[PDB]
Amino acid sequence: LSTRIIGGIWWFFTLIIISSYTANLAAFLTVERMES
Amino acid sequence: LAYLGVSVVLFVIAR
Repeated sequence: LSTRIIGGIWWFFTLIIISSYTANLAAFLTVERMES
Repeated sequence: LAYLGVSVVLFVIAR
């Protein structure tokens, strides 16, 4: 319906947000643990 | 395509 697409857009959008900063913080810690 | 597949199923299903 017309409300199902709006819910999917907003859930997808906040999913994109949390996936983005999860990957960003995780790879930040990855490049951080590189230590010599 | 996979997301709107359920949408057109519900369009053809509901009607």
